[PDB]
Amino acid sequence: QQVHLNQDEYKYLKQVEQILREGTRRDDRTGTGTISIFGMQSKYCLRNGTIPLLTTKRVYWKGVLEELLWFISGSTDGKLLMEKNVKIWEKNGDRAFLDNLGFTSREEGDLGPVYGFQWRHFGAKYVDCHTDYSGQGVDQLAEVIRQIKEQPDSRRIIMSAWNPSDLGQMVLPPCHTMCQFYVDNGELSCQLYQRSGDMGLGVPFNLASYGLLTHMIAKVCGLKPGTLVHTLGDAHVYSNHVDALKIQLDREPYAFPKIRFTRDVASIDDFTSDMIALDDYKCHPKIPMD
Amino acid sequence: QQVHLNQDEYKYLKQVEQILREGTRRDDRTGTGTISIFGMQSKYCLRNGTIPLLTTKRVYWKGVLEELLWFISGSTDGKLLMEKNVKIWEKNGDRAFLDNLGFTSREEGDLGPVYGFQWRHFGAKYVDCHTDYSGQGVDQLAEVIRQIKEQPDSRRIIMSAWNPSDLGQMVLPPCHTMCQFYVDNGELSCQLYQRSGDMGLGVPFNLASYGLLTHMIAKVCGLKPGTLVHTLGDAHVYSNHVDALKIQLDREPYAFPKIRFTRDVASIDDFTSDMIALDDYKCHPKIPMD
Ligand SMILES: O=c1ccn([C@H]2C[C@H](O)[C@@H](COP(=O)(O)O)O2)c(=O)[nH]1
Ligand SMILES: O=c1ccn([C@H]2C[C@H](O)[C@@H](COP(=O)(O)O)O2)c(=O)[nH]1
Repeated sequence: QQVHLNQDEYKYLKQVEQILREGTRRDDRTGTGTISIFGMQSKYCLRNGTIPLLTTKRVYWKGVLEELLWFISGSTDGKLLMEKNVKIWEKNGDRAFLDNLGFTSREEGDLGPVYGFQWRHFGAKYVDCHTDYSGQGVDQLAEVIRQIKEQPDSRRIIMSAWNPSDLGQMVLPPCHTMCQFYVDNGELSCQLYQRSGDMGLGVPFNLASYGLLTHMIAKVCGLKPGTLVHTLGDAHVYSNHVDALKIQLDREPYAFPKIRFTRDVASIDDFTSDMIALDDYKCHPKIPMD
Repeated sequence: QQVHLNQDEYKYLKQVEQILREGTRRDDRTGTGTISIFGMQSKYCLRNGTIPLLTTKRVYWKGVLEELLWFISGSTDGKLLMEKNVKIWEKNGDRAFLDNLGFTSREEGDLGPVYGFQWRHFGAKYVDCHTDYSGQGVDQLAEVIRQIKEQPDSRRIIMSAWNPSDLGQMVLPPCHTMCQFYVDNGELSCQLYQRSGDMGLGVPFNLASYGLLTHMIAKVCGLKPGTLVHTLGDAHVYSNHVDALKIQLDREPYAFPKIRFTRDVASIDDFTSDMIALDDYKCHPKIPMD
């Protein structure tokens, strides 16, 4: 009999357990050991300000926060994010990595037609991360916002960052590939499709992003938040992290933190770091990954 | 719970049953009644030639067969399906329907940059349903096959029909939005994302086509079939059919039929109707009109 304070996070821990029990022992792109299950789905409750930030292992909240605003802005420049102290895109963006992919012409932090570009200018001809793109390409995020307001029962509210044409000039293919929105009884829900997922690091970071993104759009559209559906393709754990994930599994999860917005917004482009408060984020002791 | 000859189809009946018991009552695009659950996932074994053609309610197999071959060819002309007596796109590729969308310029069978165009020529400038697009756009299906053949551990094997640039010219926005492939120990698995699915008609149809597609790609790549993962956004059942479904839910599923290819194929473009054999498709009797 399993009664849990945070049922949703417990179900996540069960996902990790299930991967380790039933998962196939394949290899990585780098030749590293991986344990994988193909095709997984879990749901997280957002109903009263709740954001799915895992309490059994600390998630880089400030990384989630600054990156999402940096996504929404349509920005493809790595430096703007590093100004905010977030170094999550640093390795991919800087000189050495670019020259390895053959981007010798490219600037110091130019990431290519990555995420935010596609989100807000799909189909637009990309040149660099400084050229103004407004007016060019499809602004999906605007379209998604419009659909929610005018056609609440639409089964077509989709935002996709997967652009076959722009994959070549991309530094890193979209891991979070697309998402669909769903209005039910004044509540806004979101389903994320993530083609690849590390349960130790990547997945909990994407939960927090698309959880946050939902909350934001919910406010912009004057709706309450509903449910985050997290769907994975390759759900996996690294072979070296198995000891580390076993420590996480024995922990009883605390309640999720809550999102609070201090002011009001004109649109989705009106959000700033200082206005997204995170309340009561309690965590378990750190997990050594070395 | 209990043992079943066809554990896979039973689980589908359980999905329909879950939608009925837990699903929210909402309105359709044309003011009809649906009962809906947002975010659902199911798996279907394809090993040893098994194709998930449901047995508790006969699936229009010839439709599946002819439409998929038609997708692969890159074709987007509806008259080509009409010639094979498959009338599933008839109502959509129709003068009045096209004029209603403002496609007054259009030919009668011209459906726009729908599935087949995006699969073989993503990003190409669409003209009409008769032009030759060889060389233009990204050939995703070919890329997917190349990836499977030489990069079988890849987590980037995606083929998407969702093109925000082309949606406006589409007679209907893609329903099976995208799919991801996955190779494990010589076994090819596939995950399909459906943004909306009628459990009574569309879903069982989409199961068969992507089931079949996986079998084809496997043969082309010299691999064996694995699993089909079917992820749904708006999984729903129409209020009109609610009685017929309860009759279907009482039926014990028979064994899924087997797919048998009767000759070798040079590529994915080498598949003809006469060569795809379907063995032992035993169904339950028809249900009184839905
Ligand atoms: O948003 C992200 C970005 C990266 N990863 C991790 C998971 C995989 O280990 C790896 C993906 O690399 P590819 O398989 O896409 O090459 O990075 C995520 O889980 N989520
Ligand atoms: O491949 C398909 C095509 C159509 N539909 C059905 C299910 C929905 O009832 C409807 C789609 O509604 P819209 O997404 O067009 O609103 O068509 C499917 O399930 N699968």
